[PDB]
Amino acid sequence: EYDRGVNTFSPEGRIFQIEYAIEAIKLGSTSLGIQTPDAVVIAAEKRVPSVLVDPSSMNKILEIDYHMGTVLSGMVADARILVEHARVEAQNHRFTYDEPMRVESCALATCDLSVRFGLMSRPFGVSLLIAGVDENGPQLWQTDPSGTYTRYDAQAIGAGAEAAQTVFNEIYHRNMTVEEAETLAVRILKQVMEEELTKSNIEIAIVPASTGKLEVYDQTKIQRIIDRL
Amino acid sequence: SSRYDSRTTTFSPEGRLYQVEYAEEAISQAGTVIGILTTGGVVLGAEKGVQNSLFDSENMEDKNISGEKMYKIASHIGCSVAGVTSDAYALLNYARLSANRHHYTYQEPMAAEDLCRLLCDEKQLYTQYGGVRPFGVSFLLAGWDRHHGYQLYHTDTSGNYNAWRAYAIGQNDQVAQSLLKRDWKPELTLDEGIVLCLRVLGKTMDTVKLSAERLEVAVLHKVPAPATQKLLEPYGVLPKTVPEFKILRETDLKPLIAEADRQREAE
Amino acid sequence: WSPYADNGGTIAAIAGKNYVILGGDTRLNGDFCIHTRDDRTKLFQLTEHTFLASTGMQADRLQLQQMLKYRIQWYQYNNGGKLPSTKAIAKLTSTMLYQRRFFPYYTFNMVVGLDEKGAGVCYSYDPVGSTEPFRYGTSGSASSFVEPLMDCLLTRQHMVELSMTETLEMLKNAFTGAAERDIFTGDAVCFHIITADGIRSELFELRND
Amino acid sequence: TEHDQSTDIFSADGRVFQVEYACKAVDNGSTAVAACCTDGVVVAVEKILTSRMLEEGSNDRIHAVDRQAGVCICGMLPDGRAVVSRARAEAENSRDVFATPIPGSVLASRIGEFMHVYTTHYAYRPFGCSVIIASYADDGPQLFVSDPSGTVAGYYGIALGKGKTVAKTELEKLNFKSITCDEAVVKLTKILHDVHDKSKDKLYELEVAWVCNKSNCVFQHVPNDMI
Amino acid sequence: SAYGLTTFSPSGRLVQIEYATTAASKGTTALGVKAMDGVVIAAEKKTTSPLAASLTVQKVFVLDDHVGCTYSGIGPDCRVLVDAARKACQKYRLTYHEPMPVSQLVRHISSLYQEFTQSGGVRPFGCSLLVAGADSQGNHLYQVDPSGTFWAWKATSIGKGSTDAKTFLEKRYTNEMEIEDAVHTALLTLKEGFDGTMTAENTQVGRVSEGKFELFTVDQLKDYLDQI
Amino acid sequence: MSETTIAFRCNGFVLVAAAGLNAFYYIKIMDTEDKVTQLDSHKVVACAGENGPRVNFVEYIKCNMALKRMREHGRVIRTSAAASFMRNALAGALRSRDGAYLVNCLLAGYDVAASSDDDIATGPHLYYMDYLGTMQEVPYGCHGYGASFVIAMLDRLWRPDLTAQEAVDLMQKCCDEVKKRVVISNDKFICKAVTENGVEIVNTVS
Amino acid sequence: SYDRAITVFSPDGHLFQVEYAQEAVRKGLCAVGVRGKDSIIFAVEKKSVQKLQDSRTIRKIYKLDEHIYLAFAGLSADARVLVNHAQLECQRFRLNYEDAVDVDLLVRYVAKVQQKSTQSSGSRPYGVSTIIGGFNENGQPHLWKTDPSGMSSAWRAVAIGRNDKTVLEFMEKSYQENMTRDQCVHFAIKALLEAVESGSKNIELVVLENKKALYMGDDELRKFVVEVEKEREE
Amino acid sequence: TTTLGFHFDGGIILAVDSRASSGQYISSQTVMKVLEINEYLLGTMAGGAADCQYWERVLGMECRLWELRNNCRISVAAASKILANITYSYRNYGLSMGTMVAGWDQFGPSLYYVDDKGTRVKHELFSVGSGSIYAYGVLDQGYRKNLTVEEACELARRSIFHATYRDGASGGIVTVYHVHQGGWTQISRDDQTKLYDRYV
Amino acid sequence: NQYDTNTTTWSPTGRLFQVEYANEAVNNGSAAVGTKNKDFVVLTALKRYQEKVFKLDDHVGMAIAGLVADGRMLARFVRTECMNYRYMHDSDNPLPLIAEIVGEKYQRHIQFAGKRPFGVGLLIAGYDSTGPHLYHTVPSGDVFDFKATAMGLRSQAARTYLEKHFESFPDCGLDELIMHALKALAAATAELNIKNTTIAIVGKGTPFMVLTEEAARKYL
Repeated sequence: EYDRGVNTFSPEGRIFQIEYAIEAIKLGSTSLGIQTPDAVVIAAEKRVPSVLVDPSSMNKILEIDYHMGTVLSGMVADARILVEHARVEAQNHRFTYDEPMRVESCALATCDLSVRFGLMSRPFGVSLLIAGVDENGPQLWQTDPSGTYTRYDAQAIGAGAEAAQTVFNEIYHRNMTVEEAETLAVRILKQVMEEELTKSNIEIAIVPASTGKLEVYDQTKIQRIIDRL
Repeated sequence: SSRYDSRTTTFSPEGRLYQVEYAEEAISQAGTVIGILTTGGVVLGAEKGVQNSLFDSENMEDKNISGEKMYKIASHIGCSVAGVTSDAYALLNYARLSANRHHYTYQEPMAAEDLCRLLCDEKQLYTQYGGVRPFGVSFLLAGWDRHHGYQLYHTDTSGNYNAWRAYAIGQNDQVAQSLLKRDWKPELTLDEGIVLCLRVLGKTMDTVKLSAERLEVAVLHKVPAPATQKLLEPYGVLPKTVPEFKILRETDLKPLIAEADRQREAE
Repeated sequence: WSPYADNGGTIAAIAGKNYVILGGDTRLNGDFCIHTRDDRTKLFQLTEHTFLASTGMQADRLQLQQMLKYRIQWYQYNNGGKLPSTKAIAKLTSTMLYQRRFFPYYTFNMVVGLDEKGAGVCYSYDPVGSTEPFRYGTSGSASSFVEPLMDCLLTRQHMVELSMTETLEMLKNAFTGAAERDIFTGDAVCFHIITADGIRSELFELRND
Repeated sequence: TEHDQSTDIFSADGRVFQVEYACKAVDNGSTAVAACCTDGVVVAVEKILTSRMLEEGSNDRIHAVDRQAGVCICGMLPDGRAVVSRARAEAENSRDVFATPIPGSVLASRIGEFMHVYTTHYAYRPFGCSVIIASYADDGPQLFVSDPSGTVAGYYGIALGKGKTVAKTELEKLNFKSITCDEAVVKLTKILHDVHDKSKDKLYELEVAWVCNKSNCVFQHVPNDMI
Repeated sequence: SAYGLTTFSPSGRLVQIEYATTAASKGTTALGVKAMDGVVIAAEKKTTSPLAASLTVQKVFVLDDHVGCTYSGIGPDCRVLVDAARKACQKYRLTYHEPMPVSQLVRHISSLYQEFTQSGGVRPFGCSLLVAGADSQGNHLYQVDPSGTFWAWKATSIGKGSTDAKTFLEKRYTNEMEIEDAVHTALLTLKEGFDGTMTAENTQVGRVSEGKFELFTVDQLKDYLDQI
Repeated sequence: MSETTIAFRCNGFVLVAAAGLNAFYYIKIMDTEDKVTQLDSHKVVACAGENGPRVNFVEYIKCNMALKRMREHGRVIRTSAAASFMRNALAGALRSRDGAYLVNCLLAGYDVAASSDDDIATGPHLYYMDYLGTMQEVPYGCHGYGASFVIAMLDRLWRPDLTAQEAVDLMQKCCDEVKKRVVISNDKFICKAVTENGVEIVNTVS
Repeated sequence: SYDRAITVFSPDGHLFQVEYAQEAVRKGLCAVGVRGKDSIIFAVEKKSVQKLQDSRTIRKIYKLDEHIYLAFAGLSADARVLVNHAQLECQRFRLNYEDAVDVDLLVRYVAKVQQKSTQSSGSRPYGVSTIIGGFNENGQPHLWKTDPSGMSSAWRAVAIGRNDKTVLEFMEKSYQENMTRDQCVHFAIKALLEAVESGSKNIELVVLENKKALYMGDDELRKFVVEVEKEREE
Repeated sequence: TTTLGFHFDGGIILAVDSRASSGQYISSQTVMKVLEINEYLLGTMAGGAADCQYWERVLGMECRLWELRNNCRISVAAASKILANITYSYRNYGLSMGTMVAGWDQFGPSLYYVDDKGTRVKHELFSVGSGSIYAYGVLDQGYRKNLTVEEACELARRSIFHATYRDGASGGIVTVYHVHQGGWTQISRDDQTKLYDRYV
Repeated sequence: NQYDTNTTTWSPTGRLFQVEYANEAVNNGSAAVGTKNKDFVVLTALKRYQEKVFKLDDHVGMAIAGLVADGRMLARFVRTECMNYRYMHDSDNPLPLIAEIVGEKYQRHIQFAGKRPFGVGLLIAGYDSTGPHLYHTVPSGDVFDFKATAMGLRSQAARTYLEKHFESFPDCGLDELIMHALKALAAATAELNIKNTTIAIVGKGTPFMVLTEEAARKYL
């Protein structure tokens, strides 16, 4: 553990600290985003550790700014730090040039900070899906501890990742409606969850190209989707 | 060079800071130190090493500031130490300086619990930050303030502290707590409290007669307040009494080593 | 020795529904002398729709033009290759001028360009960066007479749409009058007409004395 | 055998093994020869080519450090390069602060000092190059070698790298009181062509530079029509 | 390298401080004696060969006009402390316009030793000091060890022949020794443990008396050696 | 000195009063600013001077005292320690980069026994302070242009054994004298009293 | 200056320094929080009754501001540091914003102090968990728990320290919405004695109401332990 | 410049003029001297234009972060404090500002004045700028708590108008905003010369 | 192996092991290819949407292979060097000087304990007053000047193809040169098209530019 340092490379050119951090993200809750043409949809498993927890307080969906939101997976407390740098960058942009930050720039900015370690002792054990609308329509980007960031038509991260990427290579076509993605979302959550699925137990958000605002779904409106199944 | 790092501030596989633990062992090896709370003051007593003919005194102009084990921190606070002597002197400077800063700022004596917290925070700092060993010291603080009266504290290598009515650190501290537990009571005079301290040291050193040259005793008590200089300070107000820290000499321990040997034969 | 010199001269701009026209004179003045009659530093292009136009101290306008040119290159690199709009550069520029609150650029600047709807706009700044978007603007040595004239002919508030051509003639007339009366303004005017198509430029002679 | 992991440590015999190992890089790198003549200094190195599709002038081992001085890096090339930038700062320093072209003995001293310091701190490693220094300032023609230890020695003629034991035998047959820069360019090129191993390194070219009275005491690659 | 080299071992020991102490005990013998009116300290200075120059080897040191010291163990470590001590004395003068009391100077040496047992990337000083001086409270002899612990003594010894030197001083020491008979006792104690013949050139001696510390010259010390 | 403040200590209380006025050059912005700031349950401070130094200063005192009371189980600090703390900060600021707080203060407290162990003399104390860090216990004191008039009336009329009712009358007359003779208008006073039972506003004094 | 990397990943996404910090919390004395209608109850286990320990014992439930308390489990000295930072933070906030800090805000400040100690070279993580409870200025209670990783979360009731999982299981069954002040105390004591031996003087207890707080005495706490020792025989 | 504000039963009125005058030459007649910080808080701007716009834009950036971090809207007390603390820290650096901040949070309508030195005062009626010394004249005659919204907008309009008529550096268009529970609403803009004919 | 943890440890045969491993990070990124004629340089890269080609100034850009976060750092660095240069001089940062300073930045990260190697290779392509230029930078700090090459996964095959054809590249026009760069990149492989293959160009008359999907349709 201390036998080799924070910087060491493996014999096939991976940095150990970064491999291990990615493993950490795998033991996370599951979270995902899907891009239609109209909108971009994000959702997560909550996974409370008991029925004495108030579920509000354990959000895995956070507003970065009016037109973009994130869903995190891996170490929640580390994600709080990234989501704060991103809120600050998005507001510096508006300060300096009086317009909204592009979604790609925001993912770029959050990745710069990921790789500042040697200074911080270790990577962030966190990956983010950022979702929003700018001029290029609905977008969904994913950042990881390597500091790579990447655009996706639909992705998942976490424990149920590898199983959700075989409900994708089947049912996912580029050309779906709001409805079919909001349902495909919950289909995958039901699959790879351990619990029975309930309106309190998951979170869903959309950014539609119609209005360019993130909206967070009530429990009233998540009932309507489990119903449609 | 990082492979030769000892990793003094790194948790180990059970939530345990080994260097904090080993430094506490060092205190258990050290000379016995006892504190007792009484109604008329606090008493601190300590065993000393064995007396070589060839020792000498420092011959200090004032005798109530430091013995071998007792130290004044300020006029309402004193202490005794067990553990690494030079480590104790670094912390005692820290405490003297903090107590006097507080007087500088508020022109009032620092409360003994406030002093104790600053001391223990300094210790905790070498447990979390900085790649070096912790201080290997435990203190007993005797204090008087107007918030809480007489107070006796113990400070451990972790940077923890706790209040007591009687306590013992160093060598035979289980044997000593056993005895205080039995014989302490909430109505003690300061002269009885001194006796009780001497008995407890007599039974941990393992001698029938109390050698007065192997004992140190100090008392934190109150005495009538000196001169009221109402001409140089017309809005000065002194209380009737003020705390004093006193390192009892042999001439005051004569009628008290005598009353501990009449309680040793009648038992 | 002051850190400040005023090299003189004049700029002026007028907007209309899909174009803006921008003019600056080409004299560079010293102390009781003329360095040259052919300086073109007053106007500086930033994107294909956005210009900066400046008067005051020339060495300062050259610094500000470079600081803007690299903030704009950085935006592009951080924004997927896109250029900031005119509204954004104007906000950027205000921000930057304010930041030297404490040792300021000796510059009277304009950012001039097309908006997002295709229409002209002009932002006039003070030296520390307070501005607004307006249909016309002028600054520099002759500006206290060019400006009531434009107020008069364009707003007509004490009386009872223009082409590119009519607007270019009004400005030509306004610089001609400025050169007759303002001793620090003269020689030529460089005019840029900004449309979505691109940028047309035209020199225009003025009094030499 | 923990004694060989940092260069901040003697071994029990008084050796510094990190420095020995770095010297082994040099001894397995390509062969360079040099000669200090009546009218100047000549250096020649053999570039092993890793690819037939390199532009000419790639991975040059000879660099100018000042108008009148140059270095030939033998060993690891990028290590060598960090040594070239220091050598230029020194040369610049001497003109800026003392108004003089740096003397050759002084430039070599300063390069040694620089290589020496990466032999004493746990956090750094020795350089993996030797540096030939060729100069012709007010002190006349000089040829020095610095090595990873930081030892500096002046020479009439020298050879580093894998061919170096044969090349040394041929450099011994020259005559260093007579020989000119023109004759040396011929003889050193012949020695690099003979010590060249054809089984192992199929692609090579020769680099050759000089500072002589011909070149008006300017260090420079020799014109390519003289090989 | 900013990590500590001195640490606690499972039984509460600090071993680097005990190895340092071991090194201070393997040094050439030095001793001190406090009379009723002065103090005397003394030390062996044997050279390894007669090619060495005897006169330049110092074992006793002046720290200020009123105080001096000697050491055993690692010479070069002793120079660091002598330099620090000498500075602290001048510093005290500048501030209070009087000589730093010996008790204060010894607490300054102590806290310097103690620094080097906790600080990162350092080993402990491998030497113990005898310090001898005179102030408004009289005449003093202190010993300081690698741990940073100090004791006042009437008479003591440090280095290889020190259990025997101390035994021998137990017997011959009285509270009413004069300074000239303390010098005699000092020398007589050195003589017992000393390998070879003891000369004015392989022994060095200092003396506090009349509030002033002074090394004996070789010639002064030849006088006291022909008498014993 | 556009804002007069007044205070005096009697056997079992302190009265404090300060003029309501807040002005921008010659314009009266308002005449009802309370400048008699309560620091704790048995302390007040009347500050004189600009809004900004005055607010920043007394907020810094309040927060540091509040922090001293939780790091001490809610034990009330003595008036003479609060004054010593205030004084050190005025004095410190005076040699700092940002320079002095231009505030003049009157600190009034009533000290009350912490515990039974506590030997403290229990009663009212008043301290005068200045923006330089001068500090002095006093039986009465004032700041601002109205100060001289009031100081002389109080030299003439103040006694230690005034009843609470007589001391309100005297406070009222001192406020009237300020109105009558100072050209700057100090038209409305807020007056608070510090007693064994705490801080309380005095309504009949305007 | 010491800059070593202490908290690092190891071969399966494990941060061992953080784990072992959470081990240290499991050995620490048990603490409990319980949110009623309009009262929060913090209850902690004390070491062990001694003749010698001081009757006026030191408190292990700290005030952060007029309306916010904290109890912890784990290294008591680390926690005292943490409580200091939080007291500073509340006063800083009054000074920057005039209003009194919200509980939920103060919790994120503390939790981020814990998170940073898991990433800052030179330093090990705190070995502490906290339970923080307080009111808004609209009178509605909140109870938060923070752990060494830096993760915070809100609860209706919660246990930490030794026998955390057992107490927490008891509390999952028995918890009830809109308990009174007296019910909340009852339920908190009950919950504790699933881990603890006796209930004489090894329990301290705060009742945090809107606009009041009480470190309960030994007369009122004996009354409740006997009402609860009588119910445990049924 | 002239700006005024006051609090009444239905909320708050702010009114301004739009002239920017070096002291002789008039640079603009179209400055927007009310700053929509966001959609529940207003600033006004008097004194130095660059200073007021930069620091209220900064204020608006902090009001937004607060609301991302805390999931709720910052109070008017705290908003004015963030801005008073910036001005206080810049006290020695020559800023020129005379701002009002107005909002309707949970404790109701609040109006603050905050200035370049760090003053911060809460009160029910304020006027700032060179023409303030004429606005107060008209505003003190007409003001009371129980004005209707229409009567109160007329009072504010007439007050700014009378300042523009007599103060050299006030002029242009008169703009009135109303801060109500739901946020705020721009009520009117009228050129002061057209108002002259209404009131004669 | 005792000798392969840190960058500051030579091995007894005079090897730096940690440096060779950083060099594997490059051999395992997606292939990129470069080539040059008399007046242009062409980069192509097989995207495995991942930014793999960056513009550094008007007259120079690069392809990366390996750790992208390293690529982005090296880009902030060169961009800031070229801008500085053009501010001071009003002309283009000469390309040999770009290569030198990149080389030296890499080297410093292979000689100290507080620095990690860069696990990213670059193909730098530009155009200045001395013609077109194609540099390869690897994590050991080496900097080759090539007439053609390839880096990354299976990139040996690209290298073999190029070896048969490069002698003809001096004479080619900009269209055949682009095709050669594609047959090469193809040789390192699904097939190439406008959603997974990048083309960039720089040369005389021609500020550095990535072809859009439209212009690239012609070639693909």
